[PDB]
Formats: sequence, C-alpha cells, structure tokens
Amino acid sequence: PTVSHLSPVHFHYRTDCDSSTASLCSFPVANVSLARVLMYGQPYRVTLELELPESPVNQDLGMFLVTVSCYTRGGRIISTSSRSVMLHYRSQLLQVLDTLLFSSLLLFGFAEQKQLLEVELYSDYRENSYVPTTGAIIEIHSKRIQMYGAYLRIHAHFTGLRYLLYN
Amino acid sequence: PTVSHLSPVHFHYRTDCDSSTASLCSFPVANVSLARVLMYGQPYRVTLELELPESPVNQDLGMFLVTVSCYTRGGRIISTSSRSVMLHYRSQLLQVLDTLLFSSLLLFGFAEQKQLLEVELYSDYRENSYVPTTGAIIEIHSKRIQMYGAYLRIHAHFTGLRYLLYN
Amino acid sequence: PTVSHLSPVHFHYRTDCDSSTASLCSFPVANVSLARVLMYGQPYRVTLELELPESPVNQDLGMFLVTVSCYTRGGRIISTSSRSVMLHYRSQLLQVLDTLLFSSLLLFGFAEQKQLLEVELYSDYRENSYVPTTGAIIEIHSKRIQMYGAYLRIHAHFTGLRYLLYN
Amino acid sequence: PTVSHLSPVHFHYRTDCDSSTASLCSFPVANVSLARVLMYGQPYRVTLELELPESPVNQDLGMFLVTVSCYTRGGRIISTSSRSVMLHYRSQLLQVLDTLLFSSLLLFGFAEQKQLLEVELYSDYRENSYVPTTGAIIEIHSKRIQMYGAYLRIHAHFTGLRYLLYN
Amino acid sequence: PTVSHLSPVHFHYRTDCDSSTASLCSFPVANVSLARVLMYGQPYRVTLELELPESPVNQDLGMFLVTVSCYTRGGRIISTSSRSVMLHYRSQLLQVLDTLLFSSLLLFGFAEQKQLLEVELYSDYRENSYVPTTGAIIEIHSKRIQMYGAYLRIHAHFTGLRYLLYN
Amino acid sequence: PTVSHLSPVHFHYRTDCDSSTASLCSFPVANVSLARVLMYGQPYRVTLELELPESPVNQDLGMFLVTVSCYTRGGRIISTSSRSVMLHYRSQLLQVLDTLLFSSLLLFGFAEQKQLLEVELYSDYRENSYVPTTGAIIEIHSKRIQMYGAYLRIHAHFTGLRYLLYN
Amino acid sequence: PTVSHLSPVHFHYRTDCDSSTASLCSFPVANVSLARVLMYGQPYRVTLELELPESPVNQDLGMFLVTVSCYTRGGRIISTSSRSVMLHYRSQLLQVLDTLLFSSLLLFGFAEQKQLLEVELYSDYRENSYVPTTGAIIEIHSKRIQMYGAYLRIHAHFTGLRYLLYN
Amino acid sequence: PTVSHLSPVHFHYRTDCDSSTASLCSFPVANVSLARVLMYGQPYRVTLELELPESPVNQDLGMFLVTVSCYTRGGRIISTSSRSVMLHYRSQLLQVLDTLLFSSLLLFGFAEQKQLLEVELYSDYRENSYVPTTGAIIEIHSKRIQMYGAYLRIHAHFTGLRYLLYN
Amino acid sequence: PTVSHLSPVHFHYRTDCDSSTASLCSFPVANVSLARVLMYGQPYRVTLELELPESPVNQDLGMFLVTVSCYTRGGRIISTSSRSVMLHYRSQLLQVLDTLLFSSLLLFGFAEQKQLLEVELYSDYRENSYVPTTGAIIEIHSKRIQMYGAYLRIHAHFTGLRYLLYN
Amino acid sequence: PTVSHLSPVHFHYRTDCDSSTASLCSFPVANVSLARVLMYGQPYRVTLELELPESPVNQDLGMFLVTVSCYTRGGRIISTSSRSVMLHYRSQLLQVLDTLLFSSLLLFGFAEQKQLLEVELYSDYRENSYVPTTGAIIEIHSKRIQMYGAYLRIHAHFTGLRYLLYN
Amino acid sequence: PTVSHLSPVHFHYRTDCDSSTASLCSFPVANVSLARVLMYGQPYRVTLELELPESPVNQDLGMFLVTVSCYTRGGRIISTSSRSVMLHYRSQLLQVLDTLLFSSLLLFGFAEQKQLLEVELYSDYRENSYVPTTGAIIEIHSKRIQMYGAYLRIHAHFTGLRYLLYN
Repeated sequence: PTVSHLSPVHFHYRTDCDSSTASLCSFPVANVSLARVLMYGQPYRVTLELELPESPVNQDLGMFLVTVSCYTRGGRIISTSSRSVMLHYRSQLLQVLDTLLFSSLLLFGFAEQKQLLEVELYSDYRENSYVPTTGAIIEIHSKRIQMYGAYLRIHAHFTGLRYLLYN
Repeated sequence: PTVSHLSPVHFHYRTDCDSSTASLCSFPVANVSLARVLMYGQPYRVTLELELPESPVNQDLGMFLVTVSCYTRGGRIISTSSRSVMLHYRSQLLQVLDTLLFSSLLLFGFAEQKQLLEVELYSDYRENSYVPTTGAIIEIHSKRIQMYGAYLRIHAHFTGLRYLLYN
Repeated sequence: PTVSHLSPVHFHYRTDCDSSTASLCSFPVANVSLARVLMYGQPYRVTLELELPESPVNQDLGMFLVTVSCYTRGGRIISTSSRSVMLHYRSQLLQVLDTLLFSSLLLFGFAEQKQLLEVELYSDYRENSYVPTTGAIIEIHSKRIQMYGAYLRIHAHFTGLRYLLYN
Repeated sequence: PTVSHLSPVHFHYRTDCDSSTASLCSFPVANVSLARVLMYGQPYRVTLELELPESPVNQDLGMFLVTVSCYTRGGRIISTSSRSVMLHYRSQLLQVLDTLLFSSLLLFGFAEQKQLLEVELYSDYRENSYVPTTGAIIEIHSKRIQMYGAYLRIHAHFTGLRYLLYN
Repeated sequence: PTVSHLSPVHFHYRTDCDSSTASLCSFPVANVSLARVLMYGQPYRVTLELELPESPVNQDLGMFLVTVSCYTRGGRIISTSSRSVMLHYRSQLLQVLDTLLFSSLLLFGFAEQKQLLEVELYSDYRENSYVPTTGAIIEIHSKRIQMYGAYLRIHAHFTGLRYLLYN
Repeated sequence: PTVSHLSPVHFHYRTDCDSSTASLCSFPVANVSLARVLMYGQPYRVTLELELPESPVNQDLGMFLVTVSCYTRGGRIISTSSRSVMLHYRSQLLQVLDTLLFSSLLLFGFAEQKQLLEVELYSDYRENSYVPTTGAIIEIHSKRIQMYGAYLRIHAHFTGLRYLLYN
Repeated sequence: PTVSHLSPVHFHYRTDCDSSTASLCSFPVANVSLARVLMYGQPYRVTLELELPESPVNQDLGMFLVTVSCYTRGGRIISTSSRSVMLHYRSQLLQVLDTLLFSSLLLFGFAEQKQLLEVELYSDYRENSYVPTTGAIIEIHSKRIQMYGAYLRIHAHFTGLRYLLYN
Repeated sequence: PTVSHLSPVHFHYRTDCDSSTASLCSFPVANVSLARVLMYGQPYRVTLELELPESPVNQDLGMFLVTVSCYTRGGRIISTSSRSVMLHYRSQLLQVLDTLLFSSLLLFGFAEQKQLLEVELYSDYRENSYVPTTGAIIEIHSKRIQMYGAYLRIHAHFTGLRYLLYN
Repeated sequence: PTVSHLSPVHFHYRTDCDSSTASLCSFPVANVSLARVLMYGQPYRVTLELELPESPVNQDLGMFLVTVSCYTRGGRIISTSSRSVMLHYRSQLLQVLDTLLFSSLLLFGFAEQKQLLEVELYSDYRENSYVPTTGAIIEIHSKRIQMYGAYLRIHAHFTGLRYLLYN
Repeated sequence: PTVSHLSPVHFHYRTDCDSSTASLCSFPVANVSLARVLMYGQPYRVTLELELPESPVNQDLGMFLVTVSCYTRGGRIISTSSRSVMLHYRSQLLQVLDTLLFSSLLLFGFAEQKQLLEVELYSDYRENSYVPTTGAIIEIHSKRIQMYGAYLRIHAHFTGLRYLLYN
Repeated sequence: PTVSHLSPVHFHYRTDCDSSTASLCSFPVANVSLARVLMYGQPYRVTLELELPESPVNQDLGMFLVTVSCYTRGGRIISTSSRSVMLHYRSQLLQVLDTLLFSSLLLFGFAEQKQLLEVELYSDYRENSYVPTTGAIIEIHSKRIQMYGAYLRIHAHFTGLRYLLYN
C-alpha cells in the first residue's frame, strides 16, 4: 500500500446550443470531493491523469489549457493553478505500424488506442493547519476535446529510488 | 444468479420537423419503471449499458452527455446524476482487421459491430426510508446518436470474491 | 403449430407532391384488422417484423420511430405504444464478404440482401373483458424508409422449454 | 390448364410537358377489360406482375404506390385497393457476379436483367350477384419508373399442395 | 412466303429551332400509305419494328410513348392507339462481353449494336365494310430518340402450328 | 457498264459569323446539274451516299434531316423529299478493336475511319414527258455535321438477283 | 516532264487585334500570278494542295470553306468557285501506331505528321479567247487553320493510260 | 553533478476567443522563479531548451520569436534579450526513413518524434552586486506553436576539458 | 566558300508594361545593315533562318506573320514582303522518342531541342542601279514567340545540282 | 590560428501583426559589435554566411536583397553595401537522391538539409585611421525567409595558394 | 594570361513595395567600374555571362531584354546596346535524364543545375581617343529573373588559331 487516493473526475457540460457539429457547447468542468492522505507541512503531488483517444479530431486539437482550483470545506479557493497539455504527436505511418504490431492486443481488448496525459498541476502541495483542503474544481479549456475520463491522483512526494518502478 | 433487475429502456422522441437529414428532431429521452432489489442502507450500483454501432455517423459524433433522474412513486425527484460517455475510437486499419479476423462470427451472427458503453451513473446508491425509489428518467443529449437499445442494470455492490464469476 | 395469427401490414401513403427524390411524400401509415387468439388475462407478445433491404439509402437513414395504436371494433383506442428501430450496421468490407461467401444462395434466389427487424411493441399484452381488441394502426415515422413488407405477429407468451424448437 | 385469364396492361400517359429529362409528364395509368373466370361467392386472387429492368434509374427510384380500381359494366367503381411495391435491391458486386455467371443466357437472349414484381392487390376478391366485375384501372404513382409491360393475372385461390409447382 | 406487306416508315421532322444540342426540334411523325392484305372479318396484327441503336443517348432516354393513327382514303381517322416502348437495358459489363464475344460479326458487318423493338400496336385488327384502311400516321413522342428506321409490318393473325416456322 | 451516272455534290455555306466553335453559319446546301439515264415512265432510284468520318463530334451529332428537291430546266420544283439519316453507332471498345485489327489497312491508306451512309431519297422516281428533270438541290439540315463529300447516284431499279454483286 | 506549273500560295493576314489566343485576326487570303500552259478550248484541272499539320488545334477545327477567284490582267474576275475541305480524322490509337511504326522516318526527317488536302476547285477549266487567265485569289475561310504552305497546281485533263505514272 | 539548476517553464494563456481553430487566443507567456548558482563576476550561459513535436502544424509555422526578460526581487527588469528560433526542417522522405529505422524505439516509447531547440538567450551572463537576479519572464511570440514544455537551463560557462563529458 | 553574307538579327522591344505573364509588350522588330554580294540585275535569295525552341509556349503559339522591309541608305523603303511561318508539329510520343534516342547528343550539348525555320522572304531579289540595297527591317508579328536568334542569309540563286549539298 | 573573428548575427523583428500565415511583420535586421583584426591601410574581406534550410517555403522565396551597413563607435555610418543572394536550386529528384544516398549522415545528425550562402558583402574593406570600424547593421529584405542563424565572418585577404585549404 | 578583365556585376534593386510574391519590385540594374586592356582602334568583345538556375520559375519566364550602357569618367554615355536573351529549353524527360546521369557531380557539388548565358552585347568595340571608357550600367528588363550572378567579360577580338586553347 501507499499514501494515496484517487478521485475520478466526472466532467459535465451544457447542451442547449445548435450542436450541429462535433463541438461541445461550453468548457468542460467538474467538482471533486477530497474528503487522511494530506498532512500538515508535507508537500504532496497532485496530477490529473487524463485519458485521450488518438482519434483524428484530437490530433488537430492542438494545445489546450488545463486548470485546477482547490478550495476548502466552505468553498473558499485556497489556491489556483494551470498547465498546458497536448496529445503527443505520432506520424501516420507510425500509427499504422503501432496498430499492426500491437494488433494481437488491440483486437482482444488488452490494449487500446489511447494516451494517458499526466498533467502535473502540483509538484509540491502542502496542507495548511488553518485552511484545510476539501475539494477541487478542474477544467479543460477546450470545446473540441474528446476524452473518456480523468483521475485526480495524489501521492506523497517522498519516493526515493522506488520511483523507477512506476515506469 | 445475481440480486439485480434489468429494466430495458425504450427511447422515444418527436418526429414532426423537416427531418431531411440523419439528425433527429428532439433529444432522446425515456421513462423507466423500477417497480425488492433495493434495500435500506445497502449501496447499489446503477449503470446504463448502451448499445451503439460503430457506424461512421457515430464515430464522428463526439462526446455527448447522458443523464439519469431518479424519482419516487409520487413523481418527486430523489436525486439527479449526469455523466459523459463516448464511443471508443478504433482506427480504420484496426476495424478492417477486426472485420476480417472476426469474420467467422460476424457473418454467422455470433458477433456484431457494436459497442456496449457502460455509463455508470451511480457507483454507490442507497435507499431512503422516507423516500422510496419507483422510476427513472434517462436521457442522451444528442440529436445524432444511433443506438439499438439500452438496459438500466442495478446490482448490489457486494462483489468480493464473486468478481471472478462476473469477469 | 402455434397459437398465433399473422396480420400482414399494407402501408399506403400520399403521392401528390413534387416527388423529385427518393423521399416519399407523407409518413408511411397502415391499418390492420385483427378479427380468438386473444384471451382474457393471458399475456401476449405483439411484434412487427419489418423487412428492410440493405440498400445504401437505408444505411444513411438513421434511427426512425415506429408506433402502434390498438383500437376496438368501435374505433376507441385501447393503448398506444412506440419503439425506435434501426437497420443493423454492417461495414462495407463485411458486406462484400457476405455477398461473396453467400453468393451461392443470393444468385439462385435462396438468400437476399435484406434484414428482418423484430420491433417488439408489446412484451406483455392481455385482453380486457370490457374492451375487446379489433385492429391496429401501425406507423413508421420516416419519409425515406425503403421496405418490402411487414407482419404484425402475435403469439402466446408461454414458451418455457418450447424455446428450443424456435432456437 | 388453369382457371385464369391474363389481361396485359398497356400504360399510356401524357407527353406535352417539357420532357427535358428522363422523367415522364404524368402518372402512368390504364384501362383494362376483364370480359367466366369470376363466379359468385368464391374469392379470387388478382395480381399485377410488373416487369421492371434493373437499370440504375430504377434502383434509385425507391418506393412507389400501385393502385387497382375495379369497376362495373356501367363504369361504377366496385372497390379500390393499393399496395406499395419496390424493385428488390442487389449490390453492385452481386450484379457483376450475376452478369458473369448468367452470361450464357443473357447474351443469347434466354435471360434478361429484369425483375417480375408480384403486386398482390387482392388475395381474396369475391363476385357480387348485383354488381358484376367488368374492368379495372391500374396506376403506378411515379414519374420516374421504367417498365416494359405488365400483366394483370387472376386465378382461383383454391390451389392446395399444387401451389408448389409454380416455384 | 406469307400474306403481309411492309410499309417502311420515313420519319421526318422540323429543324428550324436552335438545335444546339443532340435533342431535335419537334416530335417525329410520319405518313404511310397502305394501298389487298386487309380483308373483312379477318383479324390482323399491326406492329412497328423500331430500329434503335444502343447508344448512350438512347439508354438515358427512358420510356417514350408511341402512337398510331389509322385513316381512310378521305383522311378520316378510323381508330387510334398508343403504346409505351423502351429500349431494353443491358449492363456495361454485359455490353462489353457482347462486343467482345460477338466481335467477329460486328467487325465484318454481320452484326450491329442495335435493338429491334416490336411495338405491337394491334394484336387484333379487322377491316370494316363501310370504312377502308388506306394509311396510318405514326409518332414517337420524344425529342431524344436516335433511330435508323422503322417498318410497319402487318400479318394475318392465323399462326397456329405455323409458329414453328417463325421460332 | 451500267445505266447510271454520278453527280458529286459540292456543299458550300456562309462564313460571316463569329465562328468561335466547331459550328458552321448556315445549313449546308448545294445545286447539282443532272444533265440520257432518265427515261419516260420508268421509275428510277436516287440516293446520296454521304461520307462521314467517325470523329467524336459526329457521334454526338445525333439525327439530322437530309432533304432533296428536284427541279426542271426552268427552275420549277418537280418534287420534294426528305429522309432522316444518322451515323451508325459503334462502341469505344469496338472502335479500338477495329482500329487495331484493321491497322494494316488504315496505316497504309487502304482503309479510313469513315462511314458511307446511303440516304435513299427515292426508291422509284419516274420521268415525266411534260416535266423534264434537269437539276437537284440537296441539303443537310445541321450545323455540326463533319463530312468529306457526297455523291448523288442514279440507277435503273431493274436489278434482279444481280443486286447481290453490290455487297 | 508534264504540262503543268506550280504557283505556291503565300497567305498573309492582319495582326492588329489583341491576339491573346491561337486564333488569328482575319481570314487568310492571297494573290497568285499565273503568267503557255493554258490553251483555248482545252479543259484544265486546277487544285490547291494544302499542307496541314495533324496538331490538336486542327483536329477540333472542323470543316472550313475554301474559295478560288480567278481574274484577268485587268483584275476582272473571270470565274468564281468554292469547295469545303477538312483534315481527315485519325483516332488517337491510330496516330500513336502511326507515330510508333513510322518513327524511323519521322525522327530522321523522312516523314512528318502532316496531311496534304487536295481541294480540287476545278475539274474542267478552259481558256477563253476574249478573256485570258492571269491570276487567282485563294482564301481559307477560318481563323483557326494552322498551315505550312499551299501549292496551286494545274495539269492537262488528258490522263488516259498515263495514270499509271501518277498512281 | 554540475554547477547548474533547471527552472521548468509553465506557459499559460487566455482562452476566451472563438477558438474554432488550432491557433491559440494570445501569445504564450510564462513567469519563472530563480530563488546560489549565480555569483558575482562569473559568466553564465542561460538557455531555454524547447520541446517541439514534428507535427505538420509546426513545420508550416515558420520562424517565431522567443524572448526572455530577467528581473529582480522587486520586479525591476535587469536585462532584456531576444533570439529567433525555428524548428529544423526534415523532408517527408527523411521523416519516413526516421520513423521506419527508429521504429524499435518510437514504438516502445524510448524515442519520440520531437525536437529540442536550444535557444541560447545568453552566452555570457554575470551577476551584479547591486542588482540580484530573482526570476525571468519568457515568451514565444506565436499563436500556433505546439509545444510540450521547456526548461530554462543555467550553467557556469567554464567548460574547458570537461566538454568531453558533454559531447 | 560561296558568295554570301550572314547578317545576324538582334531583336529589341519595349518592356514598360505590367508584364505579369509570358507575353511581351510590342511586336519584335530590328534593323540590319547589309553593307559586294549584291550585283545589278541578278536575282538573289533572302531568307531568315529563325531559331525557335520546342518549348510548350511555342507549340501553342500557332501561326504568326513575319515581314521583311528592305530600304536604302536614305531610309527609303525599296520593297516590302511578308510570309507566314509556324513551328513544325511533333506529337508528344514523337518528342519523347526523340528526347530518348537522341539523348546522347542532347546531354552533351551536341544536339538541342530547337527548330530552324527557313522563312524565305525572297526567292528572287534583284539589285537596282538607281536604288541600292542598304538595310532591312525584319518583324515577327507575335507577342508570344520565344526565340534565340536569327540570321538573314543572302546567297546567289544560281546553284544548279549543287543544291543537294545543302541538305 | 588565423587573423579573423566571427560575430554571430541575432536577427530580431516585430511580432504584433495578424500573423495568420508564414509571413513576418518587418524585415529582419540586427546590430553587431565588431570590437585587433582590422589594421590600417589593409583591405579586408567581410562576408555573411547565411544558414538557410531547403524547406519548400524557402525554394519559392526567390531572390531577396541583403545589405550591410558599417558604422563607427559614435554610430556614424562609414560605408553601405548590398548584394542579392538566393538559395541554390536543386530538383525534386536530386533532393530525393541526396536525402537517400546521404541518409546515414542526416539521420545521425552528421548532416542536415541546409545551405550556407556566402554573401560576400566586401572583397576589399580598408580601415581608416580617422574613422574606426566598431559595429555593423545587417538586413535581409524579405518577410518570408526562413533561417537558423548567420555569421558575419571577417578574414585578412592575404591568403595566397593556401586558399585551397578552405575547400 | 590574356588581355582581359572580369568585372563581376552586383545587381541591386528596390524593396519597398508589398513583395508578397516571387516577383521583385523594380527592374534589376547595376553599375560596374571598368578602371590598359582597352586601346585605341583595337576591336574588343564585351559580353555578359549570366548565371541562371533552371528553376521552374525561370523556364516560365520567357524572353527578356538585357541592355548595357557604357559611359565615360564624367558620366557621359558613350554607346548604348541591347540584346534579347532567354534560358535554353530542356524537356522534363531530358532534365530527369540529366539529373540522373550527372548525379555524381551534382551531389558532390562538382556540377550544378545552372545555365551560363552569353549575352554578347558587343562583338566589335573600339576605344576612342577623345572619349575614354570608364564604366558601364547593365540591366535585365524583367521582374521575375532568378539569378546568381553575372560577369562582364572583355577580350581582344584577335583569336585566330588561338581558339583551340578556348575550345
């Protein structure tokens, strides 16, 4: 075991526009409930492992800002952060080679044509005694992103040489 | 056996517009009657397994919101939930490979070019003594979705070692 | 033998508009006379097996609503029902494989490129002592549905072990 | 021999319009003289076997309505009927396969690329003592149909096991 | 020999229009002089064998009406008749196969790419004592019908067993 | 020798328009001097053998009317006649097969890609004692015909079985 | 030797327009000096052998009129004549075969892709005692005729057995 | 180890425009905090290693300007610099060869289709006694630069024989 | 040697227009100084050998008039002449065969894709005692010609059988 | 060692236009500090070796003027110069052959698809005792040039036979 | 050695306009200093060897004018000349063959795809005692000429047998 918890992010968005294309109405957003893993003074790592398929719409998407806004039990925004993430580029021939050689896994469902993007919104987050962390608002500032789901993973920074096992 | 009840969902919608395109008129909606499997205190898992073909119109559909609205015998809404689901991406070469190597099943009807999307609208649902669950309203906020049918599956969350049989 | 009667449906529709396209003029509707297979209390299964060719126009058709309206000898409407049906998708590579390997049946007329859609408008139908069933109106809310014919098949729900004869 | 009479239908139509395309000016119609094969009480089968070539124009035609209107010696219309008919769909690969294998008949004139469509406008037509059947008006509500000719075939419904000989 | 006379039809038409296209200016028409083969009481078969090349312009022509108008020495119209005739369809692969296999005849002029259409305007024609048949007006209601020539062939209806000589 | 004379026709036409395309100003026409081959009472055959290349412009030409107008020494018109003619259709594959197998003649000039059309404007032309035949006016009612030349040929109709030698 | 003289024709034309196209400005024309070969009473043959390339511009040219206008030393026009000539049609496959097989002459300059068109303006020309022939005006009524040069050729009509030297 | 510190840059930008294109709303900008490695007198090399994928959007980008703006703890700007950088060009054939031969690394994630651009904004930087370096603002003056991340790498200019460890 | 002199022509022309295409401002012209080859009474041959490349712009050029205007030392124009010249046509297949088989000369510069056009402006030019020939003005009436240079080659006409040596 | 110094040029330019294409706001420019290599009286060679990739945008660039402006310590301009330079042309086949036969160097980074253009702005530059050279301004008058960097290289002109070592 | 001097030409031109195309802004010009090689009375050959790449833009350039304007020490213009020059045409097949066979030199830089054009502005130039030659102005009247450089070359016309050293 390890000192960590996963809070999957359930993005929702508005749907009242024309919607005559593959473009959503409003920017995806979400609340998350963090209600210990956090301890006073200790820095913690907060990331949003985000699951993007390699569908053609996503390749043409380009960069898009991602922001996280932590807050307290009373809703007060403790801190704000932002990072830019982009689906990694792979050439069309490379994709075909990847699809071919990994056919034995993709066909049986052991592998899938998706990318996990590790947007590290915090390399060192520390608990405040007078201001407790209770939940997070997470956003993906783009109306054309296609995604399956996202996890807000927290873990104590102290890992040592054992970090190599996560490769 | 399993302590569960499958309430198949029959989506209906309006049809009075011009309708000169594959796009429909109004947002698909449904009303399902849940009338025990539910018991007080016990958490329950509510999911809508959605049967989408891999037709080209669906691959270009993009993300689309799905919402479930539970309510009582008197119509009062107990709780409201929403999730976003999308048909999984598969490259054209992969599809040609899937269509070929699984031809022996598709041709004889043992397999079909369709995806079951497990929209989990409630990972832990529990019954209220003063507010009984009687029915649900289920929506798919898109005028371009093509679907065959949907089951609202409720199952007691206790799995334990029994997962080996459900895998 | 089986306790059933087949009431083939003969759709008719208006023809006075411009009609300069494969799209018809008005919504296909039909009337069918049910004049006993029905008995008080016993549940009955009412379905409309719909014969759709796999012609290209039908594959781009998309979903379309099919509604049934039962009524009495006096014309009073007993109940109203609706189910959405869609022609099953088959990739272009799959169709060519079907056309090829099943050529020996397609050419000699033993097989044809058509689909039967089992639109089950009623899984539990029962006769009412004060309201006798006499006939039904059946509709297919689409101006582009190419079809050959349809049967409204009623059958006693008691199957039990007898399903093996139907399998 | 059989108790039947064939009354070939000679469709004629107006031609004063622009006629700048392959679309006729007015709806095909016809009069036919049925002047016994009909006898009182017995129901009879009336069909219009319609000879449509498989030319590309006809495949894109889509559905079209065919109506038969019987009438007496005095011109009074006895009954009106309508059945929708469509040319059966065959894929381009299948047609090429049919053309290749059946070349030995198509080239020498023993076979032709045409479909006989059996519009059964009456499965049970009964003669009336006070109203004799004299003639019929037959229509094909489409300006884009291409056809060679049509027979209105009548025959006593009493066939029994002998019907298999018509296969 | 046989009791018959062939009166070749010389279709002529006006030409003072714009004529900037393959379409003619006015409807083809013709007079033909029949002045015996016709005798009182005996039925006669009157047909117009029409020589249409299988050119692309003719295949896209579609159906076209053909009318015949008999008349007396004084010009009085005896009877009027009309039929619809269409060039028989043949697929491009079939046409190529015919051109290839029957090349030996086409190249040396023994065969030609033309269809004889037997527009049978009268299956039973008889002479009237007080009204003699003198000549006929014939028409082809189309501005796009490419043709080489036409024979109006009359013949005694009595064939009987003699059809074997014509088979 | 034979009782015949040839009067080659020299068509001339106006040239004052824009002429920005392959379309001539006015309908080709001509005068021909017929001044014996003609004898009183005897009917004679008059034809115009017309030399048309198989150039693409001519294949798209379609039907065109050709008229002949005989006249006397004083210019008085004796008779008028008209026959429709059209270059015979030959498929592209047939032409390629012709160009190939007959290359040995076309290349060395012994054969040419031209068609002779025998417009038999008169199957029986009779000389009149009171009206002598002196000259002919000939026409081809089309502004798009491409032609090399034309012979007007007259010959006594008395041929008998010797006609086969002209094959 | 032969009783003949060649008077090469040198066409000239105007050049004042925009000339933004391969089409020329004005109709080609030319004078020629015939100043004996001509003798009184004797018929003579006057022809213009016209050297046209087989360039694409010429094949789309179509027919074009050619006229010759003889005149006297005083300029008085003795006689007027006109003929219509056209470059002979050769298919694209034939031209390629001509280019290939006759390469050995075309490449070394012994052959060239050109046609000599023998526009015979006079089959029988005779000299008049009171009116001497001095020169001729020659025209080619087209603005799109690409040509290298032209000879006007005269020769005594008497050929007889001497044609063997010209065949 | 070496006398150096890395200060990764986290660019953020506005997201309120239409954003219906791969172009971003505003110029990428960033703020980086440097709070020693810097010492008085000693020259230092400040560079921004920038991680650009080889995606087609970036190849068409063309030259873009990158600027750095150092400043103190109080915000006072110490020095301003600017260098223009561009992604290196590689032909489509070269890219395919790179993708092919280096497939064994790209597929397993050991290699990726990205370029590190060493924008050396300062070859000789030295600390000021009265003005301390605290942080730097960095920019990329282009709305279309797709990038993963960047490091502001500082290192003592003293290399000498130690370059062998960096080669 | 021979009694001749070559007076190379240097064409110069205006250049002040927009010149946004491959078309020149004004008609090429030039003066040439002829200052004995000429002798009184004797007719002489004057030609302009014109060096046109076979570039596509020249093949589509079509005909173009070329004129020479001789004049005296006083500028007085002695005589005026004109001829029409055109680059000889060579099919694309012929050019490819030429470029191939003559590659050994083209590559080494011994042969070049150019045509010398011998525009013979005077087959017999006679010197006048009272009017001496001094210089010439030579023109090429086209704004789209591409040329390298030109020689005005004069030579005594008396050649006899020796003319064959010039081949 | 050699009597020379290299002063790399760092072009900077404005960036506040629309910038919707691969074009820049203003002409590239730069200052450079030349602060001995220069000596009085001796003329010196000054050049700008310019590193241009062979990317397609640069090939379509065409010529572009380059200017150098020397100046003194006080900023006074000593001399001005300009030379036009252009990236060398290499055919598509040649580039592919180079990309292929030199793959072993391009892939490993030993070679790159770039061209060094040696714009020699001064073959003899002499130092003035009363006017010292201190710095230079260098420009590239094009908004579409793509370049990596430029060196302004100075070297004493006294080379002799040793110049061959620079090959 | 030889009595000659090469005065390389450095073309400069304006750059103020939009310049959004490969076409330059103003006519290329130059000024060259000629400051013995020239001696009184002796003829001299003055030429401009112009280095043009075979780039596609230059092939479509077409003919253009080049002029040289000599002048004295005081600027007085001594003589003006103009010769029209054009890049030599080479078919695409010839270029491909040239690129292939001469690849070994092009790849190593021993050969280049460029043409040296010798514009012989003067074949006989002589010095005037009262008017000395000091410099020249050279122009290339085209805004689309892509060029590398140009030498103005003078040489004593006396070659005689010495041409063998230059062949």
